[PDB]
Amino acid sequence: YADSFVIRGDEVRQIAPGQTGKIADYNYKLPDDFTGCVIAWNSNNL
Amino acid sequence: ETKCTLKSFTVEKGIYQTSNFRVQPTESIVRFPNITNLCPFGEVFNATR
Amino acid sequence: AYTNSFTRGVYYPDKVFRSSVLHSTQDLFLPFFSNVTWFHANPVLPFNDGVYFASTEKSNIIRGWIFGTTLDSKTQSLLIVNNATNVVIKVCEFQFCNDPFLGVMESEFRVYSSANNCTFEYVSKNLREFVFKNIDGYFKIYSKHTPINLVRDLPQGFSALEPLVDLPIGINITRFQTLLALHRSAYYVGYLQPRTFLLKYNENGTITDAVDCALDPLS
Amino acid sequence: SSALGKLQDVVNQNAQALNTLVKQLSSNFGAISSVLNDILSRLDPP
Amino acid sequence: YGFQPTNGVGYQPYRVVVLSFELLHAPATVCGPKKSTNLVKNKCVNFNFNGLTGTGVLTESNKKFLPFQQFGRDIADTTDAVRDPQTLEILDITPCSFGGVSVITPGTNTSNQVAVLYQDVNCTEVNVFQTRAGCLIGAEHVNNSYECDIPIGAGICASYQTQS
Ligand SMILES: *[C@@H]1O[C@H](CO)[C@@H](O[C@@H]2O[C@H](CO)[C@@H](O)[C@H](O)[C@H]2NC(C)=O)[C@H](O)[C@H]1NC(C)=O
Ligand SMILES: *[C@@H]1O[C@H](CO)[C@@H](O[C@@H]2O[C@H](CO)[C@@H](O)[C@H](O)[C@H]2NC(C)=O)[C@H](O)[C@H]1NC(C)=O
Ligand SMILES: *[C@@H]1O[C@H](CO)[C@@H](O)[C@H](O)[C@H]1NC(C)=O
Ligand SMILES: *[C@@H]1O[C@H](CO)[C@@H](O)[C@H](O)[C@H]1NC(C)=O
Ligand SMILES: *[C@@H]1O[C@H](CO)[C@@H](O)[C@H](O)[C@H]1NC(C)=O
Ligand SMILES: *[C@@H]1O[C@H](CO)[C@@H](O)[C@H](O)[C@H]1NC(C)=O
Ligand SMILES: *[C@@H]1O[C@H](CO)[C@@H](O)[C@H](O)[C@H]1NC(C)=O
Ligand SMILES: *[C@@H]1O[C@H](CO)[C@@H](O)[C@H](O)[C@H]1NC(C)=O
Ligand SMILES: *[C@@H]1O[C@H](CO)[C@@H](O)[C@H](O)[C@H]1NC(C)=O
Ligand SMILES: *[C@@H]1O[C@H](CO)[C@@H](O)[C@H](O)[C@H]1NC(C)=O
Repeated sequence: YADSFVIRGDEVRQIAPGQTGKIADYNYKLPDDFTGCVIAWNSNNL
Repeated sequence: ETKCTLKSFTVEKGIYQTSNFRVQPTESIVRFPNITNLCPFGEVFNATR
Repeated sequence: AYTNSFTRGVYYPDKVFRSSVLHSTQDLFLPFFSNVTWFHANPVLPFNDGVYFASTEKSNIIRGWIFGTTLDSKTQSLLIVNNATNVVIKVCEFQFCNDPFLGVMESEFRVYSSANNCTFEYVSKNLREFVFKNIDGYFKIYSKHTPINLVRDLPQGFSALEPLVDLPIGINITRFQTLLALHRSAYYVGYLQPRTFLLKYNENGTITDAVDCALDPLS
Repeated sequence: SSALGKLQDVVNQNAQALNTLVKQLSSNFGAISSVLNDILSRLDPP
Repeated sequence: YGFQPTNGVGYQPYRVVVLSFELLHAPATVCGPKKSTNLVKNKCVNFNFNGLTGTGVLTESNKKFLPFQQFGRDIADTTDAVRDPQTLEILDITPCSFGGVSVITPGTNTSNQVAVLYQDVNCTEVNVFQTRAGCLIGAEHVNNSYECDIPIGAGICASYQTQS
């Protein structure tokens, strides 16, 4: 499963297994039993 | 349940502990000190001058 | 002068009821058979870890204590007073007389000369024991009033002290004093250390006896 | 009527062991408290 | 300000109150209220008295605390009484019934009938026969005495006769 989107530069630590935050508590969640990789790269030039 | 806990389709005569049992809480209650000093903001928000 | 407590300064260390049992605690107590100062009638004492404080009379010469680190302005302190009316707890920044007292006309209170920035108020022979302690911004006070059949000497016996007050102040304390009613028309000071005791509980739930477990090999 | 120590000792040993078993339900073993309703009230599931 | 009643809005007087919450370094202070509920007795409930949290059945008692004492506990340090902070009455706490379940089988090679024992439970909380070992359901209590066949306990045994 490739989940692809764009976020604010701050809550890149909000995509992680097990956490609390306004991005993680309302718009996207990962289980604490996560197994996979998370890749993030900057974008204001696109 | 006996057949499950004994892991067998045959059981022999006897008495067998199979599970536990317990009564569940019907509801919930809360107790706390009475009400006396709830702050009378009707002096600062209710002044004559 | 100095005197010897015998079994004195035991307080209920929690709110828990207990029927006929023997319960073991670790806390700050006044060790058995201790060396308690004697005062007659007074000066600035230390605090350093809680205080036992008894007193004896039929009149009322002991009229409360004053606490704190500097007993003046520039830092906060407590003040506990009793005129012939009733108790007056108070927490401001004060300016305390170096020899503060109250008279007995019956006009009095040369205690302080300043009451600034008050952060807490409150208004409303004999042997009168008190235990004062100060933990996590709370200033706890235990007390007991037993009747002696003497006038002003420290007796012998067992009597557990019941909690009175609780004040969420935050105040720092390093020193304390006393207040007396002058003449115009006896008290002791122990200190508390971390000990381990064995308290015997009655069937009504009162402490009737105790054992200090660091006195001797038998204990 | 005025000696049964061998019978008293086996009663005492069993009671002393059953009490030690219950008195262990109030040790932390290196945790924040001894109550599960206190770790389930000031900590998130992870 | 010379305030006058025929002034356009934005020149009429407004009263202002500025609340400023501060947190020095004390032990605590003012906080908001907290809803609650009533009290019920003789049922397994989840209680909460001031922070004392547990579950069980609450009855009225014959203890007498000391005016400053707020709850009781026994040897092994379990809470077995409490004071409720509005009536000023002390209440006994009793754990809510529990136990084991055993099934009595005459052997599956003989029948499919079973009886069930609920260990040290009164019969009301679950033909039906009360022993000292618990409550027994599915077995008839005869009056004759045989040799023991399946031990139930406290002097009682069970057996497959005649068919039941
Ligand atoms: C100041 O006092 C007045 C009067 O006691 C309060 O006015 C009440 O407001 C409620 C809700 O708006 C109304 O239902 C009542 O009818 C009002 N009182 C009267 C007598 O009619 C007012 O709430 C108080 N102010 C504050 C901030 O508590
Ligand atoms: C708590 O408040 C209630 C009232 O809000 C008090 O209830 C009264 O209790 C007395 C018994 O002393 C009864 O005679 C009254 O009929 C009760 N009145 C009501 C309205 O319930 C109760 O006593 C208070 N308790 C404490 C400790 O403050
Ligand atoms: C208390 O300590 C002082 C310190 O010098 C000593 O002189 C006195 O004898 C002691 N009193 C007792 C009762 O041990
Ligand atoms: C007793 O002392 C307190 C201390 O401020 C004072 O408020 C009170 O008025 C005094 N009593 C009388 C009768 O004045
Ligand atoms: C305490 O009192 C002094 C002098 O009256 C004053 O300068 C200071 O502001 C007061 N403290 C606070 C927190 O206002
Ligand atoms: C009490 O005094 C000590 C001095 O070592 C200080 O560090 C501490 O902060 C003071 N207490 C409070 C509550 O500030
Ligand atoms: C208190 O204890 C005494 C003796 O232990 C007992 O006789 C009495 O019934 C108890 N209860 C009271 C006095 O209410
Ligand atoms: C069990 O069942 C088998 C098959 O019916 C039978 O041969 C055997 O005798 C039975 N065992 C008994 C009755 O003890
Ligand atoms: C079981 O409950 C009944 C109903 O109250 C009661 O009368 C009885 O004493 C309890 N115990 C036994 C062994 O029956
Ligand atoms: C068993 O015998 C007793 C004799 O005391 C009698 O009361 C009871 O009813 C009998 N029960 C049955 C099931 O026969």
